[PDB]
Amino acid sequence: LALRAELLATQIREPLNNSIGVLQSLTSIGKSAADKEEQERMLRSLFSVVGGVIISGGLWPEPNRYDSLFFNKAVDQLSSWNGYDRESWYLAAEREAEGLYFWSPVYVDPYTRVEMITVSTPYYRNGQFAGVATVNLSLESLIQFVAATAEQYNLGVNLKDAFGVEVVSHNFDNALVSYYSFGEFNWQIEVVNA
Repeated sequence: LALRAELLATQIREPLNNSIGVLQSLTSIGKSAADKEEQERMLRSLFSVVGGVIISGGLWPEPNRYDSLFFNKAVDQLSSWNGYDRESWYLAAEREAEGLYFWSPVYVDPYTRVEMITVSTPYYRNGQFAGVATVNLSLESLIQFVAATAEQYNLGVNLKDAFGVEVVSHNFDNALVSYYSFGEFNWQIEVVNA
């Protein structure tokens, strides 16, 4: 249960760290001093990754009016938002040190209509704040992945955000439990044998 929970956290940190990887690619594109055209070309490619936990995401430059490059995977570039400058995820990252990542709570996107978590980071150009990159992670994609991984280790699992919020619950009585906090983000798993 101990080592088995450690190997589960390892296998669950893969899509999360790869969410950071994509987000770092978004930041580089925002810092690239690129015209909107080429940017659309590259952002469609980056999201063209097959499957995964990411459902949508894009770039959100400082207003002044609005020029957000948002994309969703159903890939179709979205139109609305153009404001996003007053959105929780936007503000948490506005004019923050480049390289910091902010995980939002679980919420329902009004536009795309998906239960998700929004990780946000700022990108800079010429030592000036330029915008915010975001990556939206589908809760259903994260749930099926964690459920299939734990069940393959013959375990029940309860993963929680740093918010201590029940993100997923799978097969979780006199029983032993293992609490494993992992990652720069303060997520934890509660694991039993199933």
